Amino acid sequence: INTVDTSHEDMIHDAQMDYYGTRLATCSSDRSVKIFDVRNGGQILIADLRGHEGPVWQVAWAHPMYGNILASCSYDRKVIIWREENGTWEKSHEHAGHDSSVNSVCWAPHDYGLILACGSSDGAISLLTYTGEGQWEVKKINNAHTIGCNAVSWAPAVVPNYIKRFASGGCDNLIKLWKEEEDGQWKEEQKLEAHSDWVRDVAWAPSIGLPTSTIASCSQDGRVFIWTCDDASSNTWSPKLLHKFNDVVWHVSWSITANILAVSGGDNKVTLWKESVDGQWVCIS
Amino acid sequence: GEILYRWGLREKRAEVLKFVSCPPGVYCSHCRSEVRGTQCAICKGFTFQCAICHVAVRGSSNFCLTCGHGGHTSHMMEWFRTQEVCPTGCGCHCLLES
Amino acid sequence: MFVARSIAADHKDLIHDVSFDFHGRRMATCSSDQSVKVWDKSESGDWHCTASWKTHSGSVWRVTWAHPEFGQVLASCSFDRTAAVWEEIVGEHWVKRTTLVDSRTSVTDVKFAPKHMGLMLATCSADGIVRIYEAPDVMNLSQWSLQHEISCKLSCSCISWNPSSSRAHSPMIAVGSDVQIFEYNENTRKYAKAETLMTVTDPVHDIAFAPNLGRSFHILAIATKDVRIFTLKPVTKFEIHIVAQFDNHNSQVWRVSWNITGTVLASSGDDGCVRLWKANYMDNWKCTGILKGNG
Ligand SMILES: [Zn+2]
Ligand SMILES: [Zn+2]
Ligand SMILES: [Zn+2]
Ligand SMILES: [Zn+2]
Repeated sequence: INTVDTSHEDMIHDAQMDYYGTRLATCSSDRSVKIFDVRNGGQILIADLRGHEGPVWQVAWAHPMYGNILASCSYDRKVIIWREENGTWEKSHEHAGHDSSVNSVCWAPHDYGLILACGSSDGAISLLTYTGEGQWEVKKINNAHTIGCNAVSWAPAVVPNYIKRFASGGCDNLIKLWKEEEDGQWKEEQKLEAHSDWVRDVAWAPSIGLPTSTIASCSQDGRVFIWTCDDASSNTWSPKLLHKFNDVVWHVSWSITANILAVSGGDNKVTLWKESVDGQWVCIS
Repeated sequence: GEILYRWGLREKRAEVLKFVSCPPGVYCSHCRSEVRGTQCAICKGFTFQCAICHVAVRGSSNFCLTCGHGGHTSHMMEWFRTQEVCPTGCGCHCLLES
Repeated sequence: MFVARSIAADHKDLIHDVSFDFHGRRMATCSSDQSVKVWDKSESGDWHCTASWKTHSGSVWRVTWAHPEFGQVLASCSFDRTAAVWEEIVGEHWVKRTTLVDSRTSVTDVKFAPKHMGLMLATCSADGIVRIYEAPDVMNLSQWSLQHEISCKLSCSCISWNPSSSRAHSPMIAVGSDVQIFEYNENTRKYAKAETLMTVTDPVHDIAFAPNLGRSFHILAIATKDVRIFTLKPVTKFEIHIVAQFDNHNSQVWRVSWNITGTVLASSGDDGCVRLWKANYMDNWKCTGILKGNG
């Protein structure tokens, strides 16, 4: 059980490793993004990143497809990408085309390309599609949500030349699905209106081939819903329920084959759920 | 295959992905033109001549993008092992520019 | 000064002709039971056969190999009035690409062409029908086209090519009699009847030119009851001569073959004796070793 002795200033805010499991990333309020290498166990410092306009919330490592890339979504108008080229960590690009403070950064499936979504707390969205010269293509939409929209997640690349989809939510006690049309502008579709107080985590679930596409939700109502769909043609997003824990629920993460839905919240602990044959979700640890 | 890549064992990735059912310039020495392939079209001759054994090659072949002198992969191991000079005497520091 | 040795090659029946490759790796024995045996040479020095098949109807007479620059190509001529090209494709099989039947008699000899003139094959028939065939396409070996032909006016037995690779030279072919020289002119684009040495009324078994190596006079060897080595000095009109008459074979000489350096000539006779002839300090020719057929 390897441990990384924290050395930042303020309380840590996030952690996300690399694809092969070789590096780290530590967003914080100390503005430090100090990356640690964990090869064979131990602490180094390949980068002691600095420079933002506010505390950083969420980082998101991109695919090795396109080289070492890290993203930051500080309480700012900063979306900085840090390319770490020529064997040295360094800044590469920033974009301030959003008035409010972003709270989500979720990379797209690698089959499409290199697309980033980062929705701020204004009710807008953005796609930073890479072009092939060294410039982005940032497009947006004027409105998506009433007051929040702080969580965004992507949908597995399936089907036959691709029909892109992704999920958002966090403002109107709601969650919406955006399927972009053949023109290029994000249309809209149904919105899953079955939540109570204030949602925070809006993640999705990896696909394997089974037509049962699922999606979770963690909120301030204390409830967690594991939606389900028999197919994509019936759209019967039937809300089930797993628990009604007392405190606030913060984050939900899936496993590589969706046999775990680990939940962390205000109780300052980690719970490791898993569903049985009867369909009821039970704890393990 | 995606999981196998993620683990760090990557020959097995190609081995597994081999089973899927659904699908997935060099100058000529005679007419002095750009040839697309191991075989020419005008003279119908060999376009790539090995710069070590002076024999025609059609398989795996390294090269320099700058100086433009290439040969068999094993030959480009055997020469480039120690001495860093083009065996055709063009002065290229091929290992520095390739 | 030659030390004999024996090679562990298993051959059931008799063998007619053996020809080496360019590098010294892979003979092409083909004789007896109408078969072609393309052996090889391992790293340890041992020889292991790695090919076999059945040739045309007539007995296989000669087998010749081709340059490494145009793939692995063979060329055999049998008594069935057919010349076989046996190019290897993809692996350890051999597949045909052409077969010429333009000779009304049995094919007597098949010799390739020098690398500098392209990919040419010359075939000699028993009645004196000698034709030169060119294959300009190199990516395809299934195509052929005749270039030119000459009138032997006799019974051809063996032909030889001039290996000279200089720009200021004219290719030629000399045909045995059982004894002339041609000259492929430039403007006319045809073979000719320039000159012919008249010193041997005996039957001729096999002629063989000597490599150039940059000297200013070519050497020709004629196989007869007496081993003959001659010289030609260009001044076109030549300066034909004769500088050797060694006849210690005590039989009929079988074949004459030349070394890479154009210095040592090997001759074999009908008395089962293989003798090598080398030069001396005063530019004289003397024997330098005799080996028995048994060993
Ligand atoms: Zn060409
Ligand atoms: Zn080579
Ligand atoms: Zn070079
Ligand atoms: Zn080079």
